[PDB]
Amino acid sequence: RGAHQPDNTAFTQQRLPAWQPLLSASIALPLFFCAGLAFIGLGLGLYYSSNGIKELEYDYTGDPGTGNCSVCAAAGQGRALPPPCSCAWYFSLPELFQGPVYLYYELTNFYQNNRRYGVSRDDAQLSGLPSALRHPVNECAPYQRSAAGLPIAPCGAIANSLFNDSFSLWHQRQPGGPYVEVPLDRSGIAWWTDYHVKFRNPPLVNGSLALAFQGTAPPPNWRRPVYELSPDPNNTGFINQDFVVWMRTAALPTFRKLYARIRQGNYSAGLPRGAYRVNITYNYPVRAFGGHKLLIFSSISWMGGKNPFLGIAYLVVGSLCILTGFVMLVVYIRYQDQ
Amino acid sequence: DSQPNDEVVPYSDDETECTWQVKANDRKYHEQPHFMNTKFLCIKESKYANNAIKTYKYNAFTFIPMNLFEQFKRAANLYFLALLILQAVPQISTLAWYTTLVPLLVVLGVTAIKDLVDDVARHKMDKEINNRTCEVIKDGRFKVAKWKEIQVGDVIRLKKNDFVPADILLLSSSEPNSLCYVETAELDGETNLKFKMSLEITDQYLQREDTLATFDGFIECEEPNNRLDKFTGTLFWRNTSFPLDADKILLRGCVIRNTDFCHGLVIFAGADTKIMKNSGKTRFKRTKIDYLMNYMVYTIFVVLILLSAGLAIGHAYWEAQVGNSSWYLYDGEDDTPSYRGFLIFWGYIIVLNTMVPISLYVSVEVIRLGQSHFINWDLQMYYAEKDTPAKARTTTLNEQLGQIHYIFSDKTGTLTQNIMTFKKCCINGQIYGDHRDASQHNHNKIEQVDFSWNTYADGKLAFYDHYLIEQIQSGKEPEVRQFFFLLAVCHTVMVDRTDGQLNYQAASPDEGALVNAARNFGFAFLARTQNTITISELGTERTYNVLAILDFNSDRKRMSIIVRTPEGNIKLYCKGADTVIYERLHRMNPTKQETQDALDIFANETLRTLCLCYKEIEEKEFTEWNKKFMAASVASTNRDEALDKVYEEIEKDLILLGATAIEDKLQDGVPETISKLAKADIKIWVLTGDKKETAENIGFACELLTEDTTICYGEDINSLLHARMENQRNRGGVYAKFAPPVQESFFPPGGNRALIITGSWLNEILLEKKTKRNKILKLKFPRTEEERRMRTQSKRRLEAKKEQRQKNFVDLACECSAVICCRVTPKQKAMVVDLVKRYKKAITLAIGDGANDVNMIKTAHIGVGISGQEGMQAVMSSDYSFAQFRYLQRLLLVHGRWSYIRMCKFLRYFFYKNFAFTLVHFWYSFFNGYSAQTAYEDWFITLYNVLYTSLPVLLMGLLDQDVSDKLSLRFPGLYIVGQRDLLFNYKRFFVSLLHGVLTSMILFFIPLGAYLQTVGQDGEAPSDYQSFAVTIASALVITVNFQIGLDTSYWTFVNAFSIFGSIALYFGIMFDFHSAGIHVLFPSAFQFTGTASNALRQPYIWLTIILAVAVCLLPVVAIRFLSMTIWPSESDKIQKHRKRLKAEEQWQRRQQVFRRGVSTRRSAYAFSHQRGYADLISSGRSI
Ligand SMILES: *[C@@H]1O[C@H](CO)[C@@H](O[C@@H]2O[C@H](CO)[C@@H](O[C@H]3O[C@H](CO[C@H]4O[C@H](CO[C@H]5O[C@H](CO)[C@@H](O)[C@H](O)[C@@H]5O)[C@@H](O)[C@H](O)[C@@H]4O)[C@@H](O)[C@H](O[C@H]4O[C@H](CO)[C@@H](O)[C@H](O)[C@@H]4O)[C@@H]3O)[C@H](O)[C@H]2NC(C)=O)[C@H](O)[C@H]1NC(C)=O
Ligand SMILES: *[C@@H]1O[C@H](CO)[C@@H](O[C@@H]2O[C@H](CO)[C@@H](O[C@H]3O[C@H](CO)[C@@H](O)[C@H](O[C@]4(O)O[C@H](CO)[C@@H](O)[C@H](O)[C@@H]4O)[C@@H]3O)[C@H](O)[C@H]2NC(C)=O)[C@H](O)[C@H]1NC(C)=O
Ligand SMILES: *[C@@H]1O[C@H](CO)[C@@H](O[C@@H]2O[C@H](CO)[C@@H](O)[C@H](O)[C@H]2NC(C)=O)[C@H](O)[C@H]1NC(C)=O
Ligand SMILES: *[C@@H]1O[C@H](CO)[C@@H](O)[C@H](O)[C@H]1NC(C)=O
Ligand SMILES: [Mg+2]
Repeated sequence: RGAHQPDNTAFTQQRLPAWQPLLSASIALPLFFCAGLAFIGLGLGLYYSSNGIKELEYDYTGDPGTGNCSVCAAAGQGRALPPPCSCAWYFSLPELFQGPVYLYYELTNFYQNNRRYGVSRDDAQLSGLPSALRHPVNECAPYQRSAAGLPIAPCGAIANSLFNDSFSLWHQRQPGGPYVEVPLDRSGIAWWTDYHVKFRNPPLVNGSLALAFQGTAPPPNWRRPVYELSPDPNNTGFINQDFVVWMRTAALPTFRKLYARIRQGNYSAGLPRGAYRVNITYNYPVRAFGGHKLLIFSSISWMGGKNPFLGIAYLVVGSLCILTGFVMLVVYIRYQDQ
Repeated sequence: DSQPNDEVVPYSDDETECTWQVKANDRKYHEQPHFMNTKFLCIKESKYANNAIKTYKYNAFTFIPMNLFEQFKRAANLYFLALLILQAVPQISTLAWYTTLVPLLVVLGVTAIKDLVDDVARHKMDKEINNRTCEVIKDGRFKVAKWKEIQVGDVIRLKKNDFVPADILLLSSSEPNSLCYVETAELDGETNLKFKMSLEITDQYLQREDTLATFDGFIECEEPNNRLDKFTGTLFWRNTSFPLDADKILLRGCVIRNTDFCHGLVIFAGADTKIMKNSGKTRFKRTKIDYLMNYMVYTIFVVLILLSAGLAIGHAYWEAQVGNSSWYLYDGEDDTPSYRGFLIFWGYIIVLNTMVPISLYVSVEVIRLGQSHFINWDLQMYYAEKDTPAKARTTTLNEQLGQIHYIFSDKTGTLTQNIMTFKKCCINGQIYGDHRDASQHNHNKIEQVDFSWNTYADGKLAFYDHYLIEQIQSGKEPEVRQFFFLLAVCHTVMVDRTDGQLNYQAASPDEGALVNAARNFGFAFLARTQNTITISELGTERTYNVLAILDFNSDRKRMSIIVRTPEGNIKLYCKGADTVIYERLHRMNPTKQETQDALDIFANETLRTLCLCYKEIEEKEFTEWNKKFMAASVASTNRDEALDKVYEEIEKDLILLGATAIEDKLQDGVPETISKLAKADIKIWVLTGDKKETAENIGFACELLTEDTTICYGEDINSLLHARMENQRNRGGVYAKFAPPVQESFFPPGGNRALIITGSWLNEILLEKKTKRNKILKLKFPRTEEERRMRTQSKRRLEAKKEQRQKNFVDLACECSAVICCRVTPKQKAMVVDLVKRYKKAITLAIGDGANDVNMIKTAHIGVGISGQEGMQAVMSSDYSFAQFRYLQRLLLVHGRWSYIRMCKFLRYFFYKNFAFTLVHFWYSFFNGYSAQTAYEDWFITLYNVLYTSLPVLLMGLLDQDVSDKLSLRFPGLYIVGQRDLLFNYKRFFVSLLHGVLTSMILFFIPLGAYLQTVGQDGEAPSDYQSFAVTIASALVITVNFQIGLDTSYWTFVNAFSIFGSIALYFGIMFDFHSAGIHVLFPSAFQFTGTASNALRQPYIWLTIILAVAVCLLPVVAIRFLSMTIWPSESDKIQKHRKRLKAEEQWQRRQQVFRRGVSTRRSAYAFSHQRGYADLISSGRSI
């Protein structure tokens, strides 16, 4: 009926069924009380779990007057080529470290999240495409070619500036007995996807990694070709554990990176009480811009590290929540048909 | 001392024999080169315009320039264009090839398509008026032709009830002496018929087709002038050319009536007609929210510039303190630190530019298009009888509907439906026809009594007094058989019986009703030849003879006749206004107080009354006055005044008969609509071109002005305004030394003071009259005006004398309950609208039909046209067009306020989702050396405001509603919160921005605190950029979508589906980009590989997102709850108490049977008729 009457459906007349929520007072109060209680409990759990973790640091930088490694504080010429001034430092443990132990190194004032620095890498070549190896991208601009004009194998400033220190740990069994070295499981120290999907060294021509890197000069600051980073075929090249760990950039200018973990056969527990020594190999220069270098022994829990921030934040939020709950209850009660 | 006439409609004093030369035949004569003008190129058109009509704006090939010029009136487009130019400079590009141009083109083309669809719609609406098939003389006979091909100089022929296509000169018709009857209800709002007399010479010559196919006459009329009533000119037909005047002219919007056909010469056409000169200056309309968005964009631009400058300074300082000392941030460049800061300035501009993103005018357009299409799908705005669906025509002025301050409305055709319908009468004391008013059938039903005893009843009147007809049948009283006979003798109606059944050709609406009532109460009216009129009194025919017809006049206000019966006896019958009769009645009438006290009841109802009397002239005294006005009839310069003197000589001893009543028929729903709109704090002014008396019964009928309301005509207003202005400035007799104009001492605070103003007094008050030529000296030159800085003619300063009367009058009309302007030129209506919108800055709506409201409809903020009738001149220039006045209830109290609310919600949420997103890089800048590093993934910044958060806001801006419309018309007061800009003004925008900055702060600084130290579980990738970016991004797409759930108050299914679809889309596309699947065959495109499925697998990261969400979302709930039980808003109160409330059904009449302070003494007299219909006394224009 009618040549121009509209269709009269539900949508076209603004009549779609719809639930209309009014913010009542029987929903606000239970929310601000239950949520507050849950936040209090959860934050208390986090706070106590973040405090049962023991850490130990040294700051083996040689900058000040005091310190074993300060004897080999360098100057502005470049003295890595002479002896690496291998220093050492001693400590004692009166108790155990029940649980597997992790060893990190920490740098400060190191801006690994600078925009120009962070994008100076060639992800395509680093993936392992057999064609992209010879031609890097223009982004690794001051680390793209060489003095002889040859292409570089990594093509980046992140790969050029790689941490080149080393550490070893020794323990004494009997009083006066000589120190002995304990193992460091230096394997599986990265994400499983990083050294199985991200990074793959190119296929073997004539069956050798070395024979597939011709022309590719090493980065200017290194001292070894990329295919020589370790005498182990399963850990060499773009999938070297140290190299892949270093390339996962950090978020803040004070970061740490995983170096090793102590869980091997001789004692699959914490470090027994006694006397320990660590040999270092001072090779990375950081004093030029005012950096720092630290070693860190630690353990873990379900949450992770030893940050007390988030638990305290939860406690504060829960306290504020319950206080606002009482304030709202009082305001509601005093106001009824007024 | 010529005072205002208040009867004239001063078409003069509005502007700012001269060779027009039509010579109507041989078209090629007007194609001569000298007549037609010249333009820059070969494109020179003519002087005589074509008869086509154009309303559309975009022609074939100016749609590109003209649309893009109005497109950049928005500041955001200049913003985007500046960014486009910036991002193309090679020294700072930070991007790939030009993929930042295409989105701008898509955004800029969507609006072009949307603004082209409307143009197409009106371009096809414009087609109807151009295909109406008049008849023209092509070479031989008459042939059917379109309107658009009528050119100036064409002989045309028109039939009855057909519109007049162009300004024509009438030259012949099919009536005696070749005259025509026209009506002009679309030109000046009148409702009675006018008569145009053709020239005498052409009457006796053409008369026929073959002679009409021969013509040589010239016309020397003036140029198009917009006067509508003068038309000087001559006609060189042949052999001593004949002059012309306005009595021989038909205009465009007029329609022929009661003449079979007529012929004419076309004189004007198209945009040269006298009705196309009154509609002028169509403009580009922008709503009130656009002027707010422009300021938003400017302040955001300033903020962006300042922030980028600050960060650039910070980077410059950082670079040569720690940057140029690090061997790992080495570059082959040698840029000095200042140049580094200068380059980081542009990098931060580009990074932080995503405030005001490109999807701002793509969502506004969608929202407004959706609401516009909601308007014309409304089944409750559809008129069943005339079948019109109430469409919307602009789709861009849509949130303006909820901010209206004033309404201006025409009277004829907008508030009334042009029906007269005689209601009741008062014969000798008691009134007749309440509903039963009898003893027989007084306790029966209230059905209509039949008239099945005449051959003339024809069933067209509804009467209910069984007593009146019962007595009439009984013949028990001869005091009524005389009264109802007067109605059938005192008029100028002409009868043209087609075939047996007789129909009445009445020139005035107010006379047809009386003759119809007389005919269907018996007492029919048969032939009226020239001197004798025949009356069928109760089936018995009689023939009297008319001696004189003392005609109607405007300042006389009465009409009478003198007849003689076959029984040799003369009588005089008169009818007219009470206030002029009561100085004429014989001083013996017993029933004067009875009828007078019954004349109030009628006037207490909203209806118009007349008074009737007769006089016994005997058969002797007559002769003296008969030859007296024989001597005074045929004269030279006193036919209209000496005859008036001899008229006022037998208006003594005029014993009464009783009074009548007639009732206008406004429409179904006007007074309820007016009451509803008055509750919502809107003011209604009625601007009409109709008579002053007629626009008072409408004022009382629609209850704009009622009892206990002073009227205060303009006579009083001029005196009051003069007294307040001339005195008490620094003068007024005794000086005051203060003379404070601050107190509104115009009227004491008593309210209910109406204001009825005529056009002439409107001119007088506003200090605007034309000056005659004998008042100024000469032109501008150093002879009349000397060297002393042009002291006389260049020193006008009439704006000092003006600009005070205007402001004073506008402030006077601010405190009146209702203002009615009558007899106004089409230009003066727009003048009043512009005055009200210049001072006391307000949003105005103008509604009305017909061609005399086009100017006012164009000039107001919103123009609504009434459609469904035949003439559609006010519908093609409007913005919205329904078919009844009452639908104004839903266009404002339902659609308008919902649209305003939804747009304000959208604008409040949009500028919150955008700072929470962009303002994180700013806080991050303090921790990475001010290096313009971003805190999100690369693929998240180009998909955030496209996929993740774009649909929920559209669904909320379309489907949301505060309260249902079933009770949004019950509470019109809810309109007020939109009328005063209380939902989104400038002060609220800076609160939405504060919410945004706090959200960004709490979204960045919690994850940073959690990420300060290690976060690894068993793979131990300690705090790293990838996981940090994923954590920050995934905790924003949740809070920004839970917030939109705290805004929607109408949760349809699609709303919840949209919200959770947004969240799930983000998560499920992130787990696809960060995957081993597409790392192959796309190596260097997706930076974050394998991090999503490796960071989101540990509890510590999830305990960080939950806390951020709970902190940046929970105090909002607290604030809402704490601001709702202390200051519950009006809609909150309505929604809270909706469970139990009573129904409502009201508006009976506001009955006021009598007052204890009787003071009115104001008569409801009104008669719509003209002067000069005494042609019968000259000759019988019957057959
Ligand atoms: C652990 O990692 C650290 C990384 O910090 C390593 O230390 C770095 O080892 C680099 C060697 O691989 C060494 O790089 C060069 O050092 C010397 C360069 O200094 C020369 O130039 C200085 C001026 O600097 C400007 O010179 C160039 C050219 O003139 C300009 O274009 C440019 O703007 C430079 O700013 C002078 O002031 C110096 O006196 C000196 O003249 C050199 O020994 C080497 O330069 C090479 O030169 C030619 C070029 O073709 C080669 O053919 C030649 O064989 C030389 O190798 C050298 O490349 C870094 O200085 C050094 N310290 C840093 C980066 O702080 C450790 O070695 C590493 N230890 C390990 C692996 O055990
Ligand atoms: C810290 O700040 C200092 C000074 O502000 C920076 O030292 C500057 O390094 C620039 C990088 O090369 C130097 O620019 C010029 O270096 C040599 C000088 O002769 C010049 O040949 C360069 O031209 C080329 O870039 O040279 C190569 C060489 O093959 C060409 O291939 C190439 O086409 C250009 O022709 C370049 O013009 C600049 O001279 C130097 N400052 C001074 C005072 O010498 C450090 O780099 C900054 N950063 C640190 C120390 O880490
Ligand atoms: C490094 O520091 C350790 C202790 O922090 C030094 O160890 C002591 O060395 C002296 C002589 O070198 C011995 O007599 C002590 O018995 C050592 N302490 C022990 C075994 O607990 C060590 O000498 C430092 N290395 C230097 C200075 O090169
Ligand atoms: C370890 O340190 C001790 C202390 O001198 C000594 O055996 C030697 O310097 C280091 N040995 C190795 C293998 O580095
Ligand atoms: Mg009208």
